[PDB]
Amino acid sequence: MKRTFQPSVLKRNRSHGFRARMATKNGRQVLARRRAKGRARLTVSK
Amino acid sequence: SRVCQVTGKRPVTGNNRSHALNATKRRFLPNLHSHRFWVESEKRFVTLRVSAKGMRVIDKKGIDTVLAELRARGEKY
Amino acid sequence: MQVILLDKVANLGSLGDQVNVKAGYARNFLVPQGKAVPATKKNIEFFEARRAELEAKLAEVLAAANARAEKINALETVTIASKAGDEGKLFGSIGTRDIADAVTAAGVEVAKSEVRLPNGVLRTTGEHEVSFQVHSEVFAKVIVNVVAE
Amino acid sequence: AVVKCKPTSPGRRHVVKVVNPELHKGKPFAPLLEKNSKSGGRNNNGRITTRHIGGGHKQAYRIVDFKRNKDGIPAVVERLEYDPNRSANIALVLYKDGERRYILAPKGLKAGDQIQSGVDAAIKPGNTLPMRNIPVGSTVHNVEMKPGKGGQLARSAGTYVQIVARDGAYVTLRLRSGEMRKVEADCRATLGEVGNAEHMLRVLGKAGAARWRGVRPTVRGTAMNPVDHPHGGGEGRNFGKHPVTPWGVQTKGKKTRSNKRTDKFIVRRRS
RNA sequence: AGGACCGAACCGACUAAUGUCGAAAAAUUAGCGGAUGACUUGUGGCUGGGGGUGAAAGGCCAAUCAAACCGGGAGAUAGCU
RNA sequence: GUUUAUUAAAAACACAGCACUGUGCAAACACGAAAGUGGACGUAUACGGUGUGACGCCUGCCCGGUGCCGGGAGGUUAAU
RNA sequence: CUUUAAUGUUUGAUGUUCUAACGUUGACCCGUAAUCCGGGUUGCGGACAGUGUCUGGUGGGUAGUUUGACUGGGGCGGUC
Repeated sequence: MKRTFQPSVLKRNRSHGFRARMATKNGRQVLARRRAKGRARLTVSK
Repeated sequence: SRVCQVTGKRPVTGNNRSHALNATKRRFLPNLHSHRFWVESEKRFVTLRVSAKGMRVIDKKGIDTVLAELRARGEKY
Repeated sequence: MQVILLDKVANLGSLGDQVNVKAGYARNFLVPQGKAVPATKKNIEFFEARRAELEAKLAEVLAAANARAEKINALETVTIASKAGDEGKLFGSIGTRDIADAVTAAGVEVAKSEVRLPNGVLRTTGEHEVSFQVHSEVFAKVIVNVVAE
Repeated sequence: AVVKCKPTSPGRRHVVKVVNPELHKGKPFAPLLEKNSKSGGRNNNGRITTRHIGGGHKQAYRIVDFKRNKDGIPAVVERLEYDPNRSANIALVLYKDGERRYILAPKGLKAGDQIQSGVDAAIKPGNTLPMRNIPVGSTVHNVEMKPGKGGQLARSAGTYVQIVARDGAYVTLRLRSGEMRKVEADCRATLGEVGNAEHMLRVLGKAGAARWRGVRPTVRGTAMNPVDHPHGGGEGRNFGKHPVTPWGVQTKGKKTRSNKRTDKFIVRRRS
């Protein structure tokens, strides 16, 4: 039974990585929101 | 954008009312056109995206005067 | 639109008369070509001051020079040798480029836009008549005899 | 040549093949090749704009010289080659000056044939001349819309146009659709008919044949649900509606030409 | 030569039994279909919610789909329990 | 061959073939407030839509109604 | 006033021609080792096409909604 999550570091970084968020303004707002909440992990860091 | 380079006219949102007074959002667009104006001061043609009202404004005033105002506005033509 | 006319307009040209004209006509033809200047309560005093007669002679000499130029070649004949086809079907249609260049090299020094072709683009091989307009009121006739090579 | 293959197995019973013995059995001319990446019917937005496109064999692009601007240079037909991008075969032609090029192959070409372009050209098939110099009533192909554009009419296998009249600087042509169009006399055209006229006799035989040609299955509107197509819905094959396109436009006899710009060049329409 | 034949890997899931607080939020055992092709598969891309994709079932779109998920309008409204 | 991943694998869907219809190339059509892109670096022996569904015999009568195509005698008919 | 006609006026529909607006997904040159874009020369269309405001027609393509109660369950029928 193949499950939904099939890990891949390259796909994870290129999809939800820090640079991916900064590319668009919506991603920048995502980072801004999580800085405000004080989350330790801003994004998925390798 | 659909902005006249002389009068600054830009699209403005509004309503359109039917017989039953139903209101739906619409948008009014300026009558923009691309026109080439001959300028004797610089001896060449300048292309401006101007509305019909703006073209009347250019005729009433001078093309040189309008260009000076555009330059003072700070936007390249 | 009330404008002052400088050049002779064939229909309503009277050397600076306050005569209405379509905005497009003045905007696209007269003003860009210098045939008129928009005057609105400011240039009327100026036109009657320095444009009233000072440029009248300046405008006229241009017509006089044009009249002199179109009589430079008294022969008024143009002969061009082209490698036409067998029994008609000339090699290729020719407009004003070659004929103007040949005339300029040996004949009347004239601009490209002056030449007008009322009989097509000289398709048939033989004698043809070409109407030359160096001025609005000055028309010239030139006979051209293309000869097959 | 048309060959009917024996029904050794289902999928071969209805196959009709077209075999051209003179086609080149080898790789094409590399310098005139270019990559042709498939699209699958998607546009720059990534959405499907044309349906039933996708898959198929990889095929490279051959730079076919439609303009034919090499005036006054005699050329010799080296060979004929199969072009995957076209219904008609192409011909590799070597000019007297050492330049090779690809051209559409009319019906009459064969290896070693002589072709010439420009106004100072003969009347044999394969030569390109301005339509002013082409005698009226002759058959031409690869006709130009505008001088120097390149050539757009009669490009498929076994296609041609008729020159019917010549008035002033314009010429009237009868297209394969039965429509009469008025074209400038300065436009070039190629004498003769496009070759491979038997290309229409193939039948492909099976479903896979159309599949690896780049065509995907077509689903009928009736088979769909109401939310997907204007047709569809109901139990037991109910239609009860006028035929329409998937986007609501009424098909099956509704004229969709709305140009008002090129109408001046149209003399008669299709009948 | 073949969307050819028999048959493993591989892909799929026609029948039966077991299992239903299971070993497993669809599996196991014994049979079963395709198996050079309209095949299958690795890696990487593209299409985003009244939208996508669909050999078309209202199927699929992160175990959720006749309109996904998250936050907000929002303490929606509830002549009902 | 494909299909309801997880109760339906089928007569359903697709299919080669067939027909109708649109499209002359700045093509029809589609995605996009637009630019632009696909169609196609193709152009009527081509492309899109629709129905039927290999092959053999074939496919009759009906234009009232609703669509679609063409006409203009006459009537009615907006902004202005 | 009914009946008619020379020149001049408002004229509007129609037709032909022209180029200077405008279009050019025609060719060529330059910015430029650039299928974008811009400028220049020329060709072809040309006051058409196209676009804005207003307006008639079409418009389940899309959207918001409605589609009563009594009733020997409801529906049908009947009644108000």
